[PDB]
Amino acid sequence: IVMTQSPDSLAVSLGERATINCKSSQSVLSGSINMNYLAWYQQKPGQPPKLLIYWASTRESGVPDRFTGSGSGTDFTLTVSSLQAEDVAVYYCQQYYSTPLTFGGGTKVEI
Amino acid sequence: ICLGHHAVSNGTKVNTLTERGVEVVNATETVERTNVPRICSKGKRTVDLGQCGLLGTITGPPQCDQFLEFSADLIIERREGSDVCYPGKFVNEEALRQILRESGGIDKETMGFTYSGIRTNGATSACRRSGSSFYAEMKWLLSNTDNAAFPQMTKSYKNTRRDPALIVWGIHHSGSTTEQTKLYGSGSKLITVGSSNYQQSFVPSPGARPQVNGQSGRIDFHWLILNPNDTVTFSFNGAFIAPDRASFLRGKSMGIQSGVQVDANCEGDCYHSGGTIISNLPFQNINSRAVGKCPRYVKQESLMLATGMKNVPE
Amino acid sequence: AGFIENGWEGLIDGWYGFRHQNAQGEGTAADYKSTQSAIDQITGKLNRLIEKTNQQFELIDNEFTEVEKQIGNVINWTRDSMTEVWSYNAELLVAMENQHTIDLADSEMNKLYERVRRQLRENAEEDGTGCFEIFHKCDDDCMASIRNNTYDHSKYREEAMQN
Amino acid sequence: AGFIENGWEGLIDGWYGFRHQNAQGEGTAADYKSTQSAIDQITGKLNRLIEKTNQQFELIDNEFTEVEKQIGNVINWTRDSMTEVWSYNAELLVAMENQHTIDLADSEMNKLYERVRRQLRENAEEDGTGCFEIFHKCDDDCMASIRNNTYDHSKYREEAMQN
Ligand SMILES: *[C@@H]1O[C@H](CO)[C@@H](O)[C@H](O)[C@H]1NC(C)=O
Ligand SMILES: *[C@@H]1O[C@H](CO)[C@@H](O)[C@H](O)[C@H]1NC(C)=O
Ligand SMILES: *[C@@H]1O[C@H](CO)[C@@H](O)[C@H](O)[C@H]1NC(C)=O
Ligand SMILES: *[C@@H]1O[C@H](CO)[C@@H](O)[C@H](O)[C@H]1NC(C)=O
Repeated sequence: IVMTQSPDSLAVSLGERATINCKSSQSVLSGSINMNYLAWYQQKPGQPPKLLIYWASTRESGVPDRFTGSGSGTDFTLTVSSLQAEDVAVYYCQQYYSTPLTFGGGTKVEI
Repeated sequence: ICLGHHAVSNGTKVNTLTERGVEVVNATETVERTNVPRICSKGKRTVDLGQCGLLGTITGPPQCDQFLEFSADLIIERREGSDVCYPGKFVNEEALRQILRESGGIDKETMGFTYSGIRTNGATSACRRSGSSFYAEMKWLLSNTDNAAFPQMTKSYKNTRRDPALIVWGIHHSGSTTEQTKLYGSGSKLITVGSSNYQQSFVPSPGARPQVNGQSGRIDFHWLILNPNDTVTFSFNGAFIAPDRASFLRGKSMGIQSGVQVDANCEGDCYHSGGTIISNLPFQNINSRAVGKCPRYVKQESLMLATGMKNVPE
Repeated sequence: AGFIENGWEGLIDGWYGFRHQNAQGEGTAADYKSTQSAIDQITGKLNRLIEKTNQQFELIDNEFTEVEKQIGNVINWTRDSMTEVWSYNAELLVAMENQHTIDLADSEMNKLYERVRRQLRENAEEDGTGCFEIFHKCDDDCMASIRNNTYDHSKYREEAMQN
Repeated sequence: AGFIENGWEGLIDGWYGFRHQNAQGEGTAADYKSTQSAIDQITGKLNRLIEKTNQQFELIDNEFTEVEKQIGNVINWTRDSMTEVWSYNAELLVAMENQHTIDLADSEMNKLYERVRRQLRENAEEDGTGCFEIFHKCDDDCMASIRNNTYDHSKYREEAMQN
């Protein structure tokens, strides 16, 4: 299983839509749970990559509401409604339906 | 000329206001008797709980490992499905079951309940995977190492989400007072649970019980619903089963309690213990407890709606 | 369908038909308008009846772990009363719609009968068994003209008044 | 209302009426007895239908502070089942009384039609379009006598049998 990602760093300003796309070689959905296994991580420079959302739709406690994850069988999306200086990081989509965990290629966001 | 109508040798006997059992040239079914003995529900998300119980997905016995934070528009319960590994019972059980059946699956969001001065890795021989263990999201809060005073602890969790959280916890009534002192220490333990709409409190009551699942003590599994921007406070002196992850609703589902295997071969609408009632007919005589948008129950075995005329043989 | 001795068995395509037994021979044809109207009305009644419910019901009672006995009997009694009133409504509706279907068949039948009366001023009259005694002879043309609802009576009046 | 090609649009005051097309000219009149009976029957049906109920229900569920979830869901399910049965009964009642009012209008038309044919033994006959072909000449007195149910057919038989 290979984990692709979106195009390279986006030259987006503050307070606008930010879209990151993730695509999978296989299907990471269901398993009699219908819960589409996919994690999203943001990584600040010099800080460990803290998780954003888990199973691509469950927003974590310690993250803002602006991070919205849209999921499907193969395609996945992170959308940011109003990006600011606290959201600059590099983003990874990780599959964990199958045992060889492959992270995403990294999607840096640029102000 | 001679003017007349049509008739057949073998028609159908139908019920009528004036006479009962009148002979008609053709008639149609009204009450649906044909039952599909399968939960065929294609086009809808479906989880088959199996050996797992609906409440167990909230609390996490070993049989409910697979469906701990599921998400589906059709929740299927089984009679073999058990809700607990360690023996116990949920208070206000059917209210929680009906909340779970209309949840669209559940999510688990961590409480951040750090604990100092106590041992939190509860271990029971009944709730077994690789040794003496406990539930998925429950910490059985024991003493430090042996008989010792459990410190009075106040832990507050604030539901910062925009949806009402489903808070759950447990109360351990030991098999004896000596066992209660072994696990939590001496003294009369008293636990209060405070919220804006929840003020119920209680005292654990050690005592001898029949050996259910190889254990004597029982866990009363209490629960509440937290509104958005609301905090719950657990003030426990001892004998507590603290939650780890608060449960959160997802959306709208429709939960069934069936006993047949699941497939995806029908655009089914309502389901019951006997299977699925696929029909456009207005009435059915299969099960009185079918839930969903489908034909409705009647007492008559079979109703004949007259489609043709009053035929008379030639 | 009351004054008729029996219904025809050879009438297959149409619900309401016609027989001639004239000098040309014997023929059994089928009317189209009356049976089309009757089937349209009855199929519309069925399509009104054949309709799955929109209202969504959830599980209120647990089959495996029995609920508290007082609220359990309350649920059982409410469901039993609803089942009884639904069985009542179903049998009442089935009885009265079978009655209305039989009455609609009779109404279409004697509507065709009375329109055949209206098409035949005095060239024909009833026998009481559902047959019309034609007082003129045609080579199976006026048979279809009665059937096609394109019958002219004024040209057949002069030879049927004196008989 | 079956054999009529189309209902009249110029008739306003009543429900059932008459057209003249006689030698005096063309005129439209309105019958009074049949429309009075039809409106009386339909208004009685409305009066027995348009009635606020005597039974006075009480507030069983709380809108502001939600009641206990088990008994609350029992109340919700009972109210949903009663809503479904009341909606079904309302559709049933509306459909069957609309059918009965349509059949009542058809039967009032039929009763007026048969009473007009009963008034005029052989002086007039139907054509199939809802009209009557008068076989005698009379300047609006005979026709108003037909409307007034005072028609004396005995003095018109001699000139209508030969025609
Ligand atoms: C008789 O009614 C049934 C409805 O159950 C229908 O399927 C069938 O086509 C009908 N047959 C005829 C000859 O009308
Ligand atoms: C609770 O807090 C959230 C965000 O902190 C806020 O949007 C919400 O209005 C608060 N609740 C009330 C009742 O004010
Ligand atoms: C309620 O009715 C169901 C059948 O629909 C039956 O199985 C159950 O035993 C009944 N409950 C009681 C308490 O009798
Ligand atoms: C019961 O129905 C009312 C409206 O009829 C609705 O507002 C309420 O939420 C329902 N209760 C439950 C528990 O769904």
